[PDB]
Amino acid sequence: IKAKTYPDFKEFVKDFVANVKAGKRYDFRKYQEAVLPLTYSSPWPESDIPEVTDFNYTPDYTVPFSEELLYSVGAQMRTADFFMDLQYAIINGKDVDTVYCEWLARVKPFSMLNAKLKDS
Amino acid sequence: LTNSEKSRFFLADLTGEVQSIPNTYGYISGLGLFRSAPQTQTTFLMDLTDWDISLLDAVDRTSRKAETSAPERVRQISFPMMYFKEVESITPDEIQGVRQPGTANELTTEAVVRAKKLMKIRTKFDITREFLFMQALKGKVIDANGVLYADLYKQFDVTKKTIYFDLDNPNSDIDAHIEDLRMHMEDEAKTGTVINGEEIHIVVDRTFFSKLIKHPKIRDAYLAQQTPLAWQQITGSLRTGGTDGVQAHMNRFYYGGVVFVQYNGKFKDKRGKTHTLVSIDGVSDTNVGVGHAFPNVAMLGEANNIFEVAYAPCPKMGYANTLGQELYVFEYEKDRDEGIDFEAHSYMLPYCTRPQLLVDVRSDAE
Amino acid sequence: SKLIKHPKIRDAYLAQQTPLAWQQITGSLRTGGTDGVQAHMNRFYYGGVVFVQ
Repeated sequence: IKAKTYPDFKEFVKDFVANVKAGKRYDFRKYQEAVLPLTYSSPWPESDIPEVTDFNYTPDYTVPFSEELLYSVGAQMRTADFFMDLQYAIINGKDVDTVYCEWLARVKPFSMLNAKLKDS
Repeated sequence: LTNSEKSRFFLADLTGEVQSIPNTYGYISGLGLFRSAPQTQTTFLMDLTDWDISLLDAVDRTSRKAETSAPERVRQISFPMMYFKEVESITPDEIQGVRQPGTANELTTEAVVRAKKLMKIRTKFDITREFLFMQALKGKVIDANGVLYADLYKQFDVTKKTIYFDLDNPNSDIDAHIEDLRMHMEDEAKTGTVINGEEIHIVVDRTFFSKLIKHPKIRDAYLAQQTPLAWQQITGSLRTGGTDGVQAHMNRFYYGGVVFVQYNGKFKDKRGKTHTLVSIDGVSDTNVGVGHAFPNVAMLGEANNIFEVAYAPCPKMGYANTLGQELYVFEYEKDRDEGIDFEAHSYMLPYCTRPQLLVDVRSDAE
Repeated sequence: SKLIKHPKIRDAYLAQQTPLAWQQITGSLRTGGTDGVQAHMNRFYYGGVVFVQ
């Protein structure tokens, strides 16, 4: 994912899930501040997000909260953790319909991001 | 300071002595929650009235001229107390030829033996007082031998409330659980006055405290805050103040009107089992937090003092129908100058008049 | 090196707005006149304790 290729977050996450569906996996929880631009209306990503080949992520909680929600409405988690938990859902067979980012205000360490999930 | 090693004809050096003293916890005793209630009798009674009867008024027809009414209720209860009889003796066989540890060729004296024995008796006697205070705060006054002496929930016809905080699950709402805990104490006090519900003590252990401060919601609520309190609670020590007797500063947390205090008190019985003070009888699994919430002196006022401990006299001449004391110590001399005898008594029992307020909080799901 | 760059402390001090903005500045503590090879030794403050390299 090359830097500043997508003019907003909505079009960024549209091809982030598509890349994950294609077998591409990402991990940036250690250098999170270097890849997320501030404000969701800024071009995404701030810097190029490299691919990884050793993606082995097993979270300590049930990532699919309901059958149609990644987190309970109002749950706050680290922004880098949102992408990992989202990637966990696509791997296990859940499809992403809409990523909830309309009224969100923060991208850095903690953000209230959510996704509406679907089968297949 | 020069004596032998493995040959009586050679000399070595005696640098000194290093002593280890068991830990003693006194946080609950020093809290001042239980007010002393000295007694002259071996048992006491109490009345439990309960108007508890406000229903709404169903409408009638003006011509029919019907109406309603409502009765009352008044009950009574009783109370036993616990007795402790620590006893120890001193004989000259512990002074004859016994050298003082840490010195080369100086014998021990009677005075130091007596002083250390008395100090051991007093500390052994007040650690059990602290343990009984914690047991009363838990709602069931149970002996260190597992002998039930006062089941408050029964004696009072109430039910204990357990709140499952679910700290391991990031989707859980800590605000809702805290609000539930706060509201339960407001709508269940049943005193006829108004209840703050935020003056409550919350005492937790390592697991509950760590899981609570680690939770993403709690951490996020303070990460993006520029108050010095947020700086101190995210980066700073978090060991704000207090003294449980073993550590110089108890660690506390603020997440609203409530303060979470981590208390880790451990005591042993004579069988070797460890009685951790902040625990729930049943949950022995680790990786599950356990905490107890109870009001302070400021919730209901100096009027209603739910917490109090009653002391009763001894079965010794001169002490009949006399106001009880915390500790009675007696000294007796063995016949034919054979030594000295000691005794230590206490007829005490702590209790809580509204056990429904004492609630437990857990770090696992329902 | 692993502790100072760990994400749990890095972002906590990044959102921090105290004169301890020494997340950009020198971690040489301006303290540690020893090691007899380095006038100043690396020093980190966190959790009420101080880590010394």
